[PDB]
Amino acid sequence: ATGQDRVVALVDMDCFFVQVEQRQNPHLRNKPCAVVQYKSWKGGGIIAVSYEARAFGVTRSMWADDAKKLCPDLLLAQVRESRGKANLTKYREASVEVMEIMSRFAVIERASIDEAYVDLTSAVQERLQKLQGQPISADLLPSTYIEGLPQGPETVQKEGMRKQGLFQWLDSLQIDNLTSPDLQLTVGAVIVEEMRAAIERETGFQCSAGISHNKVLAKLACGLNKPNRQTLVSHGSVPQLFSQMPIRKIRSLGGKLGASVIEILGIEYMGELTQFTESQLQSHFGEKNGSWLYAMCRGIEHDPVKPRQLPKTIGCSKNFPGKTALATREQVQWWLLQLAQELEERLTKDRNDNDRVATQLVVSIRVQGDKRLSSLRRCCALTRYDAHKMSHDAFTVIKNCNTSGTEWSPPLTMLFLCATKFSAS
DNA sequence: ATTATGACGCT
DNA sequence: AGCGTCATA
Repeated sequence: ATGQDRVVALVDMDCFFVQVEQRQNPHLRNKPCAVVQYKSWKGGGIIAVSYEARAFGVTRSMWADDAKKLCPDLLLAQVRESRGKANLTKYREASVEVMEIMSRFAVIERASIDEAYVDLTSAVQERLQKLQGQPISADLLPSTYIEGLPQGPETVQKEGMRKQGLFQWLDSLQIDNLTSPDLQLTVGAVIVEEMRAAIERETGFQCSAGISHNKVLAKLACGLNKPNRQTLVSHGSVPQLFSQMPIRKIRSLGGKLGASVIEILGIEYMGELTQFTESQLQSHFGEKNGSWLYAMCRGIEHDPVKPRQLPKTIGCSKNFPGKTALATREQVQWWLLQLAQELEERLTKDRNDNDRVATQLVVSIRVQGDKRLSSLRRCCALTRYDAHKMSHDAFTVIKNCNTSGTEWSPPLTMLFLCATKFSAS
């Protein structure tokens, strides 16, 4: 297998939280704007940045006071705050709208609130059967980029480059110089064009997509041309694409594994991995990672698009950084309640909409001076969707953690509640 | 003082 | 059951 068996798309809503605020407030449209939460500490922390604002150098995880220095005209939208914490309901609801529309076209895996994987293999077959011996016009692919094209001999403008590359691709399909998987990708891209058109018409939200044979290539493809554009990445484009592609760019290699691959093997780019035998890769990085790397540097990935549109867990948390770390038993109880109260509302909605019930409650807390996200995880049975019950049980489970008092030590930097193990209802 | 959520793999 | 990795709004 050349890993050309499937057609897979990754769709990413461009600066999704910004878009949601821009649809609601027309004033923010087509302007440098960012979404922040909690204005009191340094203007608030930016979590979403429009493309107009990015040009000024405004980035995520930046303090709003700092972003205003780069972009004096930056407009800000504030995350809804409920019970003393961030409330993301508006963005979760908008996300559902998008997911439902995507559902009509093909089978979808929800990757995050803003992005989803699409398995288009069956859909492209139908289209290939439905439309037989029919040439694919350039007009059907108005925002599609073919990676690696144009090649050889109005290039100076970006849109000129796009069309010329598209024409070369199409002419080669037309002529029969392009393989059946290349045709499958193209039809896949046609469908993604329509899916994206349906999303914008019906929600007003724009998005970018990558089309390829697996999830990793599709995701890489998606980021090549943004915003509001889609990029086809063929099996043939992979060698040139990987040759100058930093290892950290590939999904799952952005962390410690990727760094160890670079450090151990002494390589910079993804394509350099082809030198090494599978056994060599497995020896260094383990059987599972080795096998995965051997195939992936050749553009082959087998992870399936899971038929899942609903989150597997439902959770809420609040950090209590630095001085605000919780020191009294009463403080700890109160926030657990606030956390439990938001959770109950979300769980009941979930039950009515999605015909399922969570059976387990997980408590995660973090203590002062700990590098790790979570210092401790602990679980209890979840039998009633009741805030007072859930909050009280959560406390019962973690009360032993306290070193000595009714003071609590070490002070809590984080409280986390997660509903898990859903069952059909 | 990146904040709040996620999905997984390992053991 | 509990911990660590990776990811993005």
